[PDB]
Amino acid sequence: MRNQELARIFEEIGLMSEFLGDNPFRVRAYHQAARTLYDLDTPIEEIAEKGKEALMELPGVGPDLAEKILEFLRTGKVRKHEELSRKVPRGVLEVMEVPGVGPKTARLLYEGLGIDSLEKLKAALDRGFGPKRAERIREGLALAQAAGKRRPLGAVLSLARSLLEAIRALPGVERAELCGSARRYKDTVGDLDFLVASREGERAVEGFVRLPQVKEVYAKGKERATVFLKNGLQVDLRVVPPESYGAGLQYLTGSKAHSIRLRALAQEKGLKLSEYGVFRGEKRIAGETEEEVYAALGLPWIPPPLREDQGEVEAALEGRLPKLLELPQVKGDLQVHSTYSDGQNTLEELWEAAKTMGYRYLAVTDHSPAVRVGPSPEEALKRVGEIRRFNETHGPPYLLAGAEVDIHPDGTLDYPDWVLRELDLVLVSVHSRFNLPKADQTKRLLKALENPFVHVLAHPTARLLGRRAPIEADWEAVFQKAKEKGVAVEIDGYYDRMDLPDDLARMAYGMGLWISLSTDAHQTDHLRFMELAVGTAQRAWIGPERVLNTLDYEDLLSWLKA
DNA sequence: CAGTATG
DNA sequence: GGCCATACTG
Ligand SMILES: Nc1nc2c(ncn2[C@H]2CC[C@@H](COP(=O)(O)OP(=O)(O)OP(=O)(O)O)O2)c(=O)[nH]1
Ligand SMILES: [Cl-]
Ligand SMILES: [Cl-]
Ligand SMILES: [Cl-]
Ligand SMILES: [Cl-]
Ligand SMILES: [Mg+2]
Ligand SMILES: [Zn+2]
Repeated sequence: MRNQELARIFEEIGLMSEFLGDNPFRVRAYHQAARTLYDLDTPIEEIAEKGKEALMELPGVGPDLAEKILEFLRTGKVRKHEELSRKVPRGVLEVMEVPGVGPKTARLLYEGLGIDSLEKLKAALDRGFGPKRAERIREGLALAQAAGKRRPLGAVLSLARSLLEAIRALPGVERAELCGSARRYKDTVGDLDFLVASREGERAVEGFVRLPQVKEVYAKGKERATVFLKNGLQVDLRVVPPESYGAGLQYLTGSKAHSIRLRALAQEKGLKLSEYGVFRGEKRIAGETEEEVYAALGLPWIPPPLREDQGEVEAALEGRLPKLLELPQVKGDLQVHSTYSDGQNTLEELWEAAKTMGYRYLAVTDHSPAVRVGPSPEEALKRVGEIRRFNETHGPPYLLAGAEVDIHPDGTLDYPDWVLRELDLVLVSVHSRFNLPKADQTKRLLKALENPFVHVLAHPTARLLGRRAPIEADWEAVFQKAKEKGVAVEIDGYYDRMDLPDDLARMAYGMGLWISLSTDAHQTDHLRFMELAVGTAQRAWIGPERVLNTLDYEDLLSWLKA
């Protein structure tokens, strides 16, 4: 998947050019070029070899750039990127890539204290600015390393589907699933753990490695193999035989924590659970399929997302396995963005998208101004009017007229009451001073929670993955205040951010609280990231009950007043 | 070969 | 650290 390879090269030029001080319109132009190119689904292979006017249908794309997608896909390299690299060390680049730093600051620092690489930094670090801004940099350095090479799930997912077809449709591959971290729907992944049911695996493994998505081979076999892709990632393979495919799936999905409560049950029940089967003596009492095993250990098939050793095993033993949301059930997205703000879409495009998707509704929750220091209280009203007066010049689904409203530090909101009144949906989510002590930052959220027009609490922790640690608050008390005001909480399925995450999502929902689900979609493709959130719901043990997205337009609306 | 790391 | 099968070091 070399759409990364390109979007990579864009953002690079951006960062150097920005650093060097050239035109800021070209500059953002690249950043946005990469940001769609990274999150496309279909491949550039094609439209590259399909003329240019179809290539510019992609948002952010144009001529000046177009002639670079030439330079690249057509002719290989990128002349400007070279010329920039010539003037700007990779040393220094890694300095911008440091969260907190970034071009300007990076320049500042370089002309300030000749800082030109990471070690250069780390030293200086150990000795305008501010002593927070500086310790903010440290914090970044950390997450940088601390996160380190683990990727977010959706940043690869369609690529792990990409493979699975490829793997299934090899010769000598009867069945095959993606397992491990990805099948468990954990927010972050380290590697793709695959399984393959095969008698003859030395045509499996042998031709596994021979796939066009491989850079380097690291390990071969006849029952297994490791690979390090062109993109960076590691995908393993295991090859249990057909009679065992079920235990195969179990072992290769784990988790370690979960698979250990399991094997223990086999022990204390006179049995032996492996990656091959479950046994009494040499007789395999299960393996053929995965339920057929779980049933063999006296349990009701547990869902990957629950496989953590956090309750699932215990609850299985009473039939008390909870009822979970399913992608089927979701009747709408509850945060997307249009061209009234950072979104890239007209409303038609957004509509048509929700239709094919098969939603009953959709909120077009653009941003209040407390973000790009658009829309104005007035342009808010007009927007609402355009929407409402758009709504009835079209069928269903129904575009709710909504807004992601910033919280002010005091806890006041970023539009006024007077506006809020006219909205269908009211999101609220911080984008500002993320680091105040837990319980003063807790005031803030409660102080936000005081307004009664407030519907959802959007991407609550502000967590940007590998870029910003969650924010710090007494959630205990927050969701408390949100239960007792009829206020919902968001799972934001966008891959780079997943507020609410698994462990907070569970807590809340099982505090009595409702839940909003969304993709924060800024381009049409981003809608796909729904099940990402549903997946993450399921892991927080959540049923369709008390999920605003599982209501129907009307009902929801009804709820929206009460 | 056992002893240890590893998925 | 509670598991059970394997591949690598020695
Ligand atoms: N029985 C047993 N199985 C294990 C052990 N360690 C790992 N496994 C299984 C469970 C998960 C599976 C896949 O390997 P990974 O750890 O790479 O995958 P993951 O656990 O989902 O997370 P990630 O892919 O991000 O690492 O290997 C162990 O000590 N015993
Ligand atoms: Cl985690
Ligand atoms: Cl339904
Ligand atoms: Cl007011
Ligand atoms: Cl009113
Ligand atoms: Mg692994
Ligand atoms: Zn947002």
